[PDB]
Amino acid sequence: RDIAKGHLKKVTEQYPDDVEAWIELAQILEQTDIQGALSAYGTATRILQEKVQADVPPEILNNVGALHFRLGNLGEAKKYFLASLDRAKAEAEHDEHYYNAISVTTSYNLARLYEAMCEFHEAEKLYKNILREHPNYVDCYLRLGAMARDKGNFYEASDWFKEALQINQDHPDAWSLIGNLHLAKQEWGPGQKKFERILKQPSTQSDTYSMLALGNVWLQTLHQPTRDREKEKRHQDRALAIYKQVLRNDAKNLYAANGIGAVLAHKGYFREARDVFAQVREATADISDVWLNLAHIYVEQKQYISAVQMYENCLRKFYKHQNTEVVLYLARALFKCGKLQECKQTLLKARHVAPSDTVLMFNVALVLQRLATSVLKDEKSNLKEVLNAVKELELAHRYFSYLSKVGDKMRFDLALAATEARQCSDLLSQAQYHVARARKQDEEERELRAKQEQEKELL
Amino acid sequence: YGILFKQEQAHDDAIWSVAWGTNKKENSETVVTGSLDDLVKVWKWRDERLDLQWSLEGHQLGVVSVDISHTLPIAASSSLDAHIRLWDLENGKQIKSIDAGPVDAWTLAFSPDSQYLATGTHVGKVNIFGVESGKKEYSLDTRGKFILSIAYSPDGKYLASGAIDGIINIFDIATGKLLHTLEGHAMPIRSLTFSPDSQLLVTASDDGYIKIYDVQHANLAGTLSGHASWVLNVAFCPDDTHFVSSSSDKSVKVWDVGTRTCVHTFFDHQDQVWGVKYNGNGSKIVSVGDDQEIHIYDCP
Amino acid sequence: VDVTRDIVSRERVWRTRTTILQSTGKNFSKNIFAILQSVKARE
Amino acid sequence: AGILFEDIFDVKDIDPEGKKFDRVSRLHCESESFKMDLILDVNIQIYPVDLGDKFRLVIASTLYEDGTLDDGEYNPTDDRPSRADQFEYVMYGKVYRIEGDETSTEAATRLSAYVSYGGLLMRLQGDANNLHGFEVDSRVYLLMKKLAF
Repeated sequence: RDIAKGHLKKVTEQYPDDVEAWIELAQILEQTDIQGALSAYGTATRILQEKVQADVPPEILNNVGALHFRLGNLGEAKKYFLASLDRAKAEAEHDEHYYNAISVTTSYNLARLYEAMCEFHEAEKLYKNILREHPNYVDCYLRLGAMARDKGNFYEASDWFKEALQINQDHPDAWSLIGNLHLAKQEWGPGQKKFERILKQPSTQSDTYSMLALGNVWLQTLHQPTRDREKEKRHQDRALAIYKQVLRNDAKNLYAANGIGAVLAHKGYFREARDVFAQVREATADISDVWLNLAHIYVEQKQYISAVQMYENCLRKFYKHQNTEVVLYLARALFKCGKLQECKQTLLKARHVAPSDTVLMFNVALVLQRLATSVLKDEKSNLKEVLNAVKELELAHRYFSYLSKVGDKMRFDLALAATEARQCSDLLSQAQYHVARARKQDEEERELRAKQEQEKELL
Repeated sequence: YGILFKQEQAHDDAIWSVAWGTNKKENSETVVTGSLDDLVKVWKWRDERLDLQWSLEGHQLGVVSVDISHTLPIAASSSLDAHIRLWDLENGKQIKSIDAGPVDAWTLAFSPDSQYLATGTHVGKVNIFGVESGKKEYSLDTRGKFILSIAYSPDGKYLASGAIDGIINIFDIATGKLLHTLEGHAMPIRSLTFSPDSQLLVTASDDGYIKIYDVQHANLAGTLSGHASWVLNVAFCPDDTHFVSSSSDKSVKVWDVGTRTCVHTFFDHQDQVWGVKYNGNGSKIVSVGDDQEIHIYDCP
Repeated sequence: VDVTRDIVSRERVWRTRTTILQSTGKNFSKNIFAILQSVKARE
Repeated sequence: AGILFEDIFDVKDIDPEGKKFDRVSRLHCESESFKMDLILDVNIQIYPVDLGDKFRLVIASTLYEDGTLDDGEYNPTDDRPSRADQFEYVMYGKVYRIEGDETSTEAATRLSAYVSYGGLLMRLQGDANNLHGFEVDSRVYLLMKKLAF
């Protein structure tokens, strides 16, 4: 490609009546910066009208619209695709160049765009129009399942993906999508190894995708209290071997180092996890996983100042606003004033979208208790706050009574709420003691204002 | 089709719901909003301007739902504090506080007759409390996961319920019995409302599709592609010609109830919109959200 | 049918699954495996 | 540690008011994460920079990893580890003004560190949260490295 680029740089300056030179310019720059190819097609579109009045072939408008499809010019790319379809339809005599295939690919990109233009009805219609004329096509039949998969992972998505594999078992994309199906329900933890090892035959080898799927599914087995049984150490070693193997054959793969940092953090090297995660961050930090793995290291070293922002940024994406896992990771060792009262605000924001989780209902009570003990033990503070703390403690006690009746828990029984009840009892006693102090401060301020008013009367 | 009023910093904390009147009983001119700052602000939309009339407090936790009685100028506000407090827009005072304990308190549902108040229950049932009683009159025995949305029909003939897994439960407020169970969604239903004629039922699930079903024969009237994020709030135009849709992507699309086409879209909100509601005539479209800015959208 | 070979032979796939895995830059394992072995030597 | 600030930036405009000198130019750069302004002045002659280039600016109170707080004097004959080994442009200055949007009642929310590297000025304007390590009359470094990306 370097010699071709140099040759294009030579043909660009001079003008020996260049017509297709810019076409070759853009054909290489599609992998590189997407604006160079757009510029080349922009100039190539107008260079085809001086020799004769010949309409632009649909293949160039189609490719420029494809270039714009990745960009924010969704409407402009839509116009390009529609005009390409119009032009390709006019090719009644270009049976050798197969205008039909050109229309098929243009419509494929157009349906991909409509699926991306918040219009899945038109995307379904267009992809079906491709199906009705060419059932031997895979990508349309695979995107249809993706569309049905948004509503749920048990609808026609799970059926179409397997029908697409059954028609082409040598399609790595379809088989990987098959493995992706089992990811919704992780009950297939150990058993997904088999279905992920179907196309691990040497003919398909080497495939980094499936190997990293194995590494992930092997990492998921971690975070268990059975490590002392020499079971999770072996799992760490196996996954580490997988990551080393995918590292030797591919040193530039970021996910291998991502997992290596994950396990090393699991090995207790957080001081040494930042260095490994640094290369992954510097390569491309716009992946949802790194913002959290790094925030874990920051929140581990008593740096919530550098962890809350990382959790906010991952939520800046247009997929949700209140995720449960991010907020769960948000409150780890928060004890400061701006990290308790506000922590309640974010906890309530999270529970608003799905209150059915027990961990939220337990953490809200814990932070309520922390504030109450933080205002009813060593304070001697404002009075209205002593009035509100008893209400907060009563709500916490009601949640203590309610949480005890729930059957299932966070893979750990909550029978240890008794100490919380005793804590709230002695907190009630301390509150009934400190309300008298509140009244004493009230009479103190009253006599202070009186002894100031007398001086003002003197003046 | 544009924006008339722009209330900057309408609240200290994010607004999760908005209530505006439709009748002439001193409700269409006053806007009641509920935010997470424990401020039940009674805004009076007087002189085509959003002016504050009352500032009601008392809720321990942030307001989750606000609605204005259809045949009555009073209002009420619920929260997750299990203390559903009734209010009055005639005096800015509290009528009562239904202690829907211990945690069993969700969005409100004013009856069209303004005599019953439906509230979701964590056990999956729908408790129907009395407005002037406060005691649990009768509970719908349709268990499951949880009630995420409850809506009363304008003329009081049906009642639907949004579950956590896309389960519409068509009840009968005329007899208190489950008639249909529409399960066309697998996503948690955020909110829903009845058509002004009680014939169409829009569902705001977390799939981005506005699947408008029918209530008379419990069938789907058409799948409408909504926004890219989750549709949070949805309301019908009082004259019954269009319906707005609030999503989680700073987009206020006004979809057509007849042609299933977006007739206009607003992008004035910097954050996600949580509440959208019409005026008494359907020209002004009030909106709230995490931006904490009340936008009044005029569509003549 | 010929429609299959008619499209896969003229199209161009600039990005696929594996492309997403490697960084667009040059980050070799010399600065990675070094620490990966140092951590193992201390243990 | 001594890392008083750490963040990636990108160049967006050079000498908007016309290049005054011949070896120094204004770099009206912007951040990528903390969203902070930057008016650094680098020696364009020895260390050329063009628009769109990104670099990892790190204001550090010392050049040693252990952080021994050097007195401040040119002592090239030194075998101790130095953080400058992985930076192509390092400077040494002394912050002289920390302006902010303070009021009579509520604390400031956005500060502005003004540091002078012996003549080369630099304003690190942004929020008042990450500028806690800057105090008037204190020595600091720059430690910037251009990113190949």
